[PDB]
Amino acid sequence: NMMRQKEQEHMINWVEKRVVQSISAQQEKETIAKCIADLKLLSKKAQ
Amino acid sequence: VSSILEERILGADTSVDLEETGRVLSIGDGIARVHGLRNVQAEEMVEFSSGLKGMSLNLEPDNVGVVVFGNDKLIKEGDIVKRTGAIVDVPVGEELLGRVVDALGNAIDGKGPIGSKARRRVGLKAPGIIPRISVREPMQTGIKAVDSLVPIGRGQRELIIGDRQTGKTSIAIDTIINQKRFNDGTDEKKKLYCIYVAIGQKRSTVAQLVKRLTDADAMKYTIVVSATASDAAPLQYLAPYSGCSMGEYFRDNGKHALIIYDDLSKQAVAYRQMSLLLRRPPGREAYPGDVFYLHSRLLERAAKMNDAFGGGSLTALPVIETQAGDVSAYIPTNVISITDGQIFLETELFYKGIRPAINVGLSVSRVGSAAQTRAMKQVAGTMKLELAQYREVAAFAQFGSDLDAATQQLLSRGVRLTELLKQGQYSPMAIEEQVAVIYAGVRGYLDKLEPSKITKFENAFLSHVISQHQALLGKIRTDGKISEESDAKLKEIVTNFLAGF
Amino acid sequence: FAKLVRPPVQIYGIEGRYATALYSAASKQNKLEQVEKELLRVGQILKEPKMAASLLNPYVKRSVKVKSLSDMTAKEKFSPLTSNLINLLAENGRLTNTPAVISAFSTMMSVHRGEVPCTVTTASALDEATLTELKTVLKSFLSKGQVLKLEVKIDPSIMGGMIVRIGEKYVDMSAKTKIQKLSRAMR
Amino acid sequence: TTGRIVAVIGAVVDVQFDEGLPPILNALEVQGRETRLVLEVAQHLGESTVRTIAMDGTEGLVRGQKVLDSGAPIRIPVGPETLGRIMNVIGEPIDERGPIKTKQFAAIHAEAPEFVEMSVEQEILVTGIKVVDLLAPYAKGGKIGLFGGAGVGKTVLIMELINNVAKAHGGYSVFAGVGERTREGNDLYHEMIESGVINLKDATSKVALVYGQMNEPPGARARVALTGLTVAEYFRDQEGQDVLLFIDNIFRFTQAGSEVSALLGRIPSAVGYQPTLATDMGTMQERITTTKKGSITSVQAIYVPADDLTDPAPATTFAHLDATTVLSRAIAELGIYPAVDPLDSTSRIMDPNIVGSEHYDVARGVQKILQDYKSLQDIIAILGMDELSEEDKLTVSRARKIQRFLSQPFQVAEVFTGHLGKLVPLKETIKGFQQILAGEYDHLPEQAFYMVGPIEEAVAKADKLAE
Amino acid sequence: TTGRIVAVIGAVVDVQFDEGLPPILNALEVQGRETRLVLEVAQHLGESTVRTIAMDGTEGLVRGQKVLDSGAPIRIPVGPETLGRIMNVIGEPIDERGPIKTKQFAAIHAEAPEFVEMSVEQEILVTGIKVVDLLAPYAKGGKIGLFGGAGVGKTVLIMELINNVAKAHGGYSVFAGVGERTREGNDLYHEMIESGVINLKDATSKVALVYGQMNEPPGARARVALTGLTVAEYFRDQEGQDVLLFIDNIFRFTQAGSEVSALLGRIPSAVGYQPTLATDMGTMQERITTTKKGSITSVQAIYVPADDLTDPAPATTFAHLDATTVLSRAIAELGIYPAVDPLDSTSRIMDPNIVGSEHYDVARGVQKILQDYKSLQDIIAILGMDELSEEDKLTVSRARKIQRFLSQPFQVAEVFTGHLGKLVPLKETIKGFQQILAGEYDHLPEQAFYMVGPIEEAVAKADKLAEEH
Amino acid sequence: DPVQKLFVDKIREYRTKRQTSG
Ligand SMILES: Nc1ncnc2c1ncn2[C@@H]1O[C@H](COP(=O)(O)OP(=O)(O)OP(=O)(O)O)[C@@H](O)[C@H]1O
Ligand SMILES: Nc1ncnc2c1ncn2[C@@H]1O[C@H](COP(=O)(O)OP(=O)(O)O)[C@@H](O)[C@H]1O
Ligand SMILES: Nc1ncnc2c1ncn2[C@@H]1O[C@H](COP(=O)(O)OP(=O)(O)O)[C@@H](O)[C@H]1O
Ligand SMILES: [Mg+2]
Ligand SMILES: [Mg+2]
Repeated sequence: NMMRQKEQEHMINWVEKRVVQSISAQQEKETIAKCIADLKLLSKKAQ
Repeated sequence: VSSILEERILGADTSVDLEETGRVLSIGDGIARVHGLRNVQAEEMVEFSSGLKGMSLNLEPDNVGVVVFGNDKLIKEGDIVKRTGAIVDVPVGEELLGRVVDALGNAIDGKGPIGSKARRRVGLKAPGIIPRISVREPMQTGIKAVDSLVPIGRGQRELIIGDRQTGKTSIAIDTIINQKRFNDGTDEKKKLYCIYVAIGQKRSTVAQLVKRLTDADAMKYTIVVSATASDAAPLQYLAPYSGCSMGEYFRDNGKHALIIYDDLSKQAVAYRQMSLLLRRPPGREAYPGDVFYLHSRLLERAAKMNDAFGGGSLTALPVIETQAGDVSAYIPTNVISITDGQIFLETELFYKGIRPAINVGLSVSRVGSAAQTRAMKQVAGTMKLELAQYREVAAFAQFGSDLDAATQQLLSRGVRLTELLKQGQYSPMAIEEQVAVIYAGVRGYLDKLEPSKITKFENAFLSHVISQHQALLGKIRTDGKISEESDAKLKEIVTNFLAGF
Repeated sequence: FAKLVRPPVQIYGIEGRYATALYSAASKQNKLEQVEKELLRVGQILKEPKMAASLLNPYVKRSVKVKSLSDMTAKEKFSPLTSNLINLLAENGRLTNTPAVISAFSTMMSVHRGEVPCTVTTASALDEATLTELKTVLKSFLSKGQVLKLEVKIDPSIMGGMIVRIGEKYVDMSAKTKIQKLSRAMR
Repeated sequence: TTGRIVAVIGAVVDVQFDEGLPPILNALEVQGRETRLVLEVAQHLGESTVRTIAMDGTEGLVRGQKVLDSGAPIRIPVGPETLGRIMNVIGEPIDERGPIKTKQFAAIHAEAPEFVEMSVEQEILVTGIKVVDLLAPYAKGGKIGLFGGAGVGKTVLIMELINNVAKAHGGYSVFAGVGERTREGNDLYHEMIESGVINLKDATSKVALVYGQMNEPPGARARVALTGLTVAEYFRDQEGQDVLLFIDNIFRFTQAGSEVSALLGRIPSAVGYQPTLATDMGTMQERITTTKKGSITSVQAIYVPADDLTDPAPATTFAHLDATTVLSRAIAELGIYPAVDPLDSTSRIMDPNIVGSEHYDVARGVQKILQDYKSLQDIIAILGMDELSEEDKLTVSRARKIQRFLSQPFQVAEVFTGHLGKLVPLKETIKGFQQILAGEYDHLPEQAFYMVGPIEEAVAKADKLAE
Repeated sequence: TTGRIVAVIGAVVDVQFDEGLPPILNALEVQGRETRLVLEVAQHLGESTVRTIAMDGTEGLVRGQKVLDSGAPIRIPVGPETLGRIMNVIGEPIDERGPIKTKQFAAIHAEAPEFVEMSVEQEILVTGIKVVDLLAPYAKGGKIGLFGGAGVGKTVLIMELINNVAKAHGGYSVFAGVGERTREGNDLYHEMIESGVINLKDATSKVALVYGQMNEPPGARARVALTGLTVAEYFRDQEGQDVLLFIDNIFRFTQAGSEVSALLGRIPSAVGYQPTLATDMGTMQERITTTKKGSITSVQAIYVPADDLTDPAPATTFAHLDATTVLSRAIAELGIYPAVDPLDSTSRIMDPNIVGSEHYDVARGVQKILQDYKSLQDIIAILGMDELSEEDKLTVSRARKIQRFLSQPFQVAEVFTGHLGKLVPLKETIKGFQQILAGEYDHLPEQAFYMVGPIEEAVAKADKLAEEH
Repeated sequence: DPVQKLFVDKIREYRTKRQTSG
């Protein structure tokens, strides 16, 4: 157990620290378009 | 292991929502003053940005006073508080049995997550006047003194009040352990699903407790809520209601429960802090004006539903600590005028050797004769009268001689009965063994036996009845009375045994 | 007391009471717009060094301050409502927080004409065509008549996506919160 | 008129009307709940806002809900159809038997009878209980006070007083359960249904229960005694008849008042009680009086906190009590039922100007003989019966006979003893005791009198058991 | 960042920020002070202000002084380089021996170990003190407490526990004096140098010291407890060691909180204590528990104002202890030092499963006899001893013998009584009390049992007393 | 199902770090 607990609790931190530096890429347009679509859906479902 | 964490990631809820929101104006001492939240219900769960919770307790005209469910080190003036729309609620069900949950029903046991399906509020109302039906069944606590002189029926609030370290939690834990024999048997009309709310204790104490319960294999039917000393004031003010809702689930599901708050004089202190910091007007001893409404709306959920609402039940054993027998303080009288009894514990009795240190003079139960089995009723009526006669002339005990043979008889009977009531720790006894012992005690089959030896006799007798005449005990138990045949058989066993010892 | 017309928004404190009084008194006589104009004017007129210096010293007899305010309000030729309000603030001694009043009153008039506050915090710099689509979609949240007053803000502290505030309604689709949410869920 | 909530601080709501405020004590209905939430104004804070005390749980209230002003203080149904029913403070039935169909309504906040109305002659209420009507006579429109704890026959005495008053004086009763445990509330309901004072079948009930439970917010445990007072004021005024009014308990009335006062922020008084303790008690104890239309007697249970008879609550109550009835446990072991103690039970009207010279001389003689016997009890216990002459043994025999004769068989208590209920009128009690004191029955065995009505039945019992 | 002081009321400084506010509990450095002045944030008053409690005197503070946000709570040195080094509330040496050269800093405001980490084992500890080892055995690695008013013997008893266990203990140790005399501060320092537990030449010291002695401002007495607690928490977690943590007093912590609560704008609770007494004590007394990572044996000397055990401070602290050893002044004025009250004292490991039938029944016999003696004292005061029964005088004589036998001459009390220190192994205490209760010494005088170690010394003293008769 | 950018980014990174074990 102890080894597995250590392994997973390190895996999580390692990968999240990789992600918090992977997001710095140039995918901005996709995110903005997705968020505007989310606005579409929220406005539609907000009334 | 990564093959396992990707279903951890998949099993999420990434969606967003259009939610309301206010911004903190102030924070400190554990009290946020959110500004905004124009549509926030009183007593509602809001969430701060950093991740904490809060319960928007004090809706003032311009700001809402929220109480953080944790260290506010993570909160700053400017943070965002997003409301959730939900009054405080907690999980329930039979998935909790055997777990340890915190005030909000989150497993603090490791040991996996809670798999409950149904949730339930914490601020429900008690059942009305029509749902209830009179208290009739007994709750065998397994303690000789409690179970014969100050009985406890199912559906009855029974304060356990006493000074520090007199054995209050010990009485509650003996009660919890005793229910094993019922919760292993067959009938579902005698199974008690104990609950134990631990307020203000330190996690070492709750850990030792759960260790006792696991050793006695008494967790398979116990829940153990815990708002321990380090958990912010709101999580101690709120644990008793979480416990009482986990118990109300059973009660209204045609089952029988039992909930032990320990202490309530620390929920009251936590609420006093919450109020004084919100700036609500104080009162006597600085408690707000709600410190009666607080408890009353709690200890009035302990009901005994009728047979049209299911037949369920929910006992309650609030533990109260009194500062040196000051039963007149604010909280002791607030909680003594709500409940149906009191099991007073005293430290003069605990060190004279009368353990459990119950003080039958002050302890009363307001159901009384009811909430006993006909067998224990027959025995305990005479025992109660004999002890009452003893107490009023125990003052002469230090003399004894130089007195009439009648009072000498009274003392020589009261002493034996007092020594019979002494009990061990975590050694509860089925009702029929209690009846056997107290029958051997109240019918005079010890008056000629020196007090110092009574305890020996007691234990010996039990071992000589448990392993020999289980048929007689079963006869007493299955029909809870002493038919003349059973009476004479008991007389013969007692007499012949005493003869050979 | 006399019935008074409540504002659309409620502001609280001293400025709240004074702004509510002025707004209700102006709604009667329908002088709201010119009242706001005069309020903006007194804004600056109370920031000149001599005025802002003599209206902080507490050793200038109160009547002296009231009379100086009256004289100044003759030269600026304010409406009776605004002159009376300046006076009122003067002799109650609460002119030290005049800027709080007018500011509140502005918030009381903005909502009156229906310009709901908004805000769009972005992961980083943003185009202006994107701002065009943003405005054209946020207008989908208003009621029938309201107007949008969007104050954009750049924020690299967040990771991605955006945070949109509209009045109170707060929608958070910043990748940062998604990351912490996922880590929470799978922990 | 519709105001809006603007604050919800605990159980104290604050509502902001605009068009026109409601005068203090008006009841407001909170719109948008499912359970009827009723607020009651308590102050005006200026700016068209009123601070209301809520009569039910205030979780789920939203700043801005609509609060609709009813117009008059909390109003309740007060017909004769409120008999045998249970109803909470605001007049809503909680017996699960349907609406309380009545044509009248009464506001619970009505001022006390004016000075001209008050009746100037102090009468005596014949309860039909020997000990009560002899040593501690109950006065019409007087605030009796019933001491003693549980296990000593207090509920039975309440039911017996209800029955006896309903038979003798033909007057109904009420029962305002200030802070009444839900369990004990249900038990009392079913006890009355058994004994027959309440009757679910024919509409011939003699009690109008009113319960402000122990869990209802404090603002709705202070205003429950007022609900009882209004239900009984209807019978006094609109039907001109005597009435009982049991307020169990009258310490929880002051407790509820104190909690409300603290919530409204008022400075606490002497011992933490509200600054208005005396007037709060007065404006409720002053409607319990005998006008010319009728009268409202009242038997109020009293808890004395920490046995402090100086405590401001039992010191403010005793300024109104016109009697006392100290139920005791020590007299229940002997089996003398009712357990009413004869030497503690006081009464302000036990004066020969009111009861009459015969009544007073008889009662004082009984008290003196019982005191002398209590004293001789000590000598007998210490030294022995030998130590006493016959000049004392005769008083001892008479005292034992009197202690026996005070016990009475109640009608409602038929389930226990089987004996028949005896409603011995006042004259018969006086004659019986005046004769037992005159030695006229010094030969009959004591058990001749034990649990009998008049003295003649005691004679008959002696004859029966002597053969 | 950098803010400004806007108000200085008593020992509470309100600082206004224009940049981002510092979170609660951060440390702020006031600029332009001869001696480092460190405030801690404790509120956010709104309007971009904060209110802070100062850890040093607020003399010379000028409205407008610039204040630098540190960034993280008060951080102090820790490691084996703080052994034998006295420290302030903010971990800066006060022994005039130069900086504390360490590698790891720790922040004093941490979290408690969670339920999944608690350790459920408990086994007796031998302090070599008759009364303590008999009626209130001390669990190893379990919170302990020494109640009792002023002048009963709390400090002497802690001196004894140090003297014995510290040296007889392998792992490190920490003494975190909170708000007690400074004279005792250097008395402890010198005594420990003499014993050698602290060495000023080599790195062989075993005890770290922390001092917030009562001349410091209240802001710096509510936190020195947390400094000592942080040092010991490091020696438990990171060093995987066994730690002894001595605190004295730990009522000055709640008192120093009470002193500043009112200025922070808080309604005052029951007896003038701050409204947040219970939780402020809980968030501290639950970083001291033993866990599965290491063991801390924590001995705390708890004052008791006016010997009132019902006061909110001790009344609350009673819930945070395993063994509570309530010293009494009624028993200290009979010359029975240590003053322990054999009846108020309690322990969690006083169950026969953890001490065995012999020890448990010896102790319960002792308690029964002492209580029966108290019951008789009510009678001896009217009659007089002569008119008693004949079986009673036996019980009174036995109770007096036991009561005298529970006293003991301490190694640090050689200067008070002039006696020689005594230790008593547990088995011998049990033997002696068994014999006394059984009556095997019923012939000896009572003054034979006063201030003696094992029972054999009692018989020798009885001889030497009868010789000079 | 395919819309989530950062969620499926976490998933891809976990697959990559999974392969890294071995
Ligand atoms: N029946 C008994 N026989 C012998 N000892 C007992 C018995 N009951 C309790 N004790 C002793 O009393 C001590 C205190 O017990 P317990 O914790 O139940 O009381 P408590 O009031 O809950 O304590 P606290 O108030 O500090 O939580 C225990 O150490 C236990 O050994
Ligand atoms: N007139 C009476 N005759 C015989 N027994 C009585 C009489 N009055 C009361 N008792 C006894 O006293 C008890 C009173 O119980 P109850 O009225 O239910 O509550 P309380 O004990 O509070 O009065 C009854 O159980 C009954 O046995
Ligand atoms: N074992 C002992 N023998 C003799 N005197 C003692 C002993 N322990 C304490 N004292 C007395 O107590 C005093 C020290 O009290 P101290 O413990 O410093 O007070 P506090 O417990 O309040 O800190 C000494 O002057 C001494 O007279
Ligand atoms: Mg306990
Ligand atoms: Mg000291």
